Amino acid sequence: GSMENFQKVEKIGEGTYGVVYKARNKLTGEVVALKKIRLDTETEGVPSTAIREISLLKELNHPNIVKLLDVIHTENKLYLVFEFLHQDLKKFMDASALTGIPLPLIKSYLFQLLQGLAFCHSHRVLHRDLKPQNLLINTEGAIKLADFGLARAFGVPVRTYTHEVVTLWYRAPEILLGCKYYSTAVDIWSLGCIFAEMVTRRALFPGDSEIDQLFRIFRTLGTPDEVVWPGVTSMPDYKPSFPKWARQDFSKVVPPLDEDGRSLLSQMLHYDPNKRISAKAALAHPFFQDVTKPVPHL
Amino acid sequence: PDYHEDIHTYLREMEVKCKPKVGYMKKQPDITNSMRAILVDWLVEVGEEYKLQNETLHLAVNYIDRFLSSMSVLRGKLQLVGTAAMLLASKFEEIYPPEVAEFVYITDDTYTKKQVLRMEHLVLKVLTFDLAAPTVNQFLTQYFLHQQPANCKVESLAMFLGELSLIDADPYLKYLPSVIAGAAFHLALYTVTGQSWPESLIRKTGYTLESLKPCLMDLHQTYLKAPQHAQQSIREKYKNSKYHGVSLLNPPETLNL
Ligand SMILES: Cc1c(-c2nc3nc(N)nc(OCC4CCCCC4)c3[nH]2)cccc1S(N)(=O)=O
Repeated sequence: GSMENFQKVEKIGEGTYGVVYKARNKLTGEVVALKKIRLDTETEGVPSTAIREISLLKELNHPNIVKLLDVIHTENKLYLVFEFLHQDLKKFMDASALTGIPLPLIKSYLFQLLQGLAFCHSHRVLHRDLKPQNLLINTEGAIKLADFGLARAFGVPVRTYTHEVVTLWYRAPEILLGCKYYSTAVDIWSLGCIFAEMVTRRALFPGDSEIDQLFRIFRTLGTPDEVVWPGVTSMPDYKPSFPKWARQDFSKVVPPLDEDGRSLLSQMLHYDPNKRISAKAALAHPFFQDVTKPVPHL
Repeated sequence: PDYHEDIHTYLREMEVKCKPKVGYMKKQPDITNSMRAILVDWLVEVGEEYKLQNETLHLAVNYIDRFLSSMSVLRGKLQLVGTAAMLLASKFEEIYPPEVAEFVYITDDTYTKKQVLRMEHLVLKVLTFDLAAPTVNQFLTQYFLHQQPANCKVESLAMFLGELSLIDADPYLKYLPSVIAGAAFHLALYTVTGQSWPESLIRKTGYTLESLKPCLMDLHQTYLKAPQHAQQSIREKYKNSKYHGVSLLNPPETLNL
């Protein structure tokens, strides 16, 4: 019926939510990404994740945020129609593993990602799942935030939100420490990790567990204390038995980076969320003085 | 104030687009303002029983008023609309929304589980999935940061007044959440501390006592008359220590505007 104009081309993956296909509109020729979402029609109804993703994507209209084109209702399925993007940042990093992503392209991508994130934050939306698998690129040099399944509309000031958020490797220390409140800072942390990853060609903090993740951050950035992070020792999961590692010099953390890049990166990875740089202020950082839009080689 | 100004400006734009039709109840052949008051009052109780956020209650009421702005509903189905709206608000806003079965239970088996789930879907279609509506609560919360000093009685009293506005479509439908918040805040501030709508909030909102006065006059009357209102669940809820017993406070007799 309502999907009669779509020809499935191929499956491009899944999620807990359901299946993602590449399809074409038989009448117009437009190629799309279709997300199929099962409705729990005898049990739970429409899932909370889809409700949030749809309502939030309908508000967010920006060049660096994936376009929701349509929402097709059946009695048993919901189809999200999205613009089709060539690939994700994860697969692009794998394709680039031997050469590395050139620094102009890294700069360009980070710039765009910050523009998309500033737009979210200005519209009271937290993404809460930034990771390379969720960032989609096209063949012209654009990159876009995607999978708003874990996103949420926040209040000013925030209240306590869902604790189980952000994939482990990209998860902010305040979350790991079990802090009562978290805010847009957690998305910036994620982005910082992704920036370092683009640069060194490996995850910055590939923890195997919650405590391991935390210790990987401490071993790199130094164990935080009251002087760098007022209030740290008062957090629900802070432990006085934490080993106290000294901070390592950033030119070892990200060898290829200039002074400016290092300056940006350290501000994105600052411990205290209230001092961690905002996306908007990061847009003004000297690192971005000379940004261009190169075309990737796909 | 990280993104505070952009967000405030954006919600000011959205409260206009997510606003219900002011006339709507006159266009409903079978339901009235008095039936809607009963429903909202029942929703208050459900929020208490399941310990839902106040934000969830305010969202649910917005979804119901928008739905009824476009769909004719028979009175026997009005509670079904409200059950589905509250379920959707919970799914949107709560960390741990109650399960569908709890929403079936709370309607005294008037409706079936299939009815609730089908209604959920219809509500979503009618609202076209536009669930992130600004509420009186979202503005109050920001207005609270301009307190000199912070005062927990003022906050709860403000929330109580804002909540009372939910009950009476006439006259509160006429006013934007930002304005109802301004009135509630000022009225709370004055009752508790004899003080006035902050200068810093005139700057932020662009509203003055002069512009808030119409809403204020209505709100003050609502407040003085609250003990006699057929709907009492909001007064009861606001008796508890959680809310510093604010519904027990004496309303001021005059405003001296
Ligand atoms: C990503 C991708 C795609 C691909 N193009 C896509 N275009 C859009 N608009 N959305 C997608 O899903 C985003 C959603 C899916 C679930 C996880 C992330 C959020 C896409 N996936 C099409 C061929 C190949 C590839 S890949 N893996 O790079 O070879």
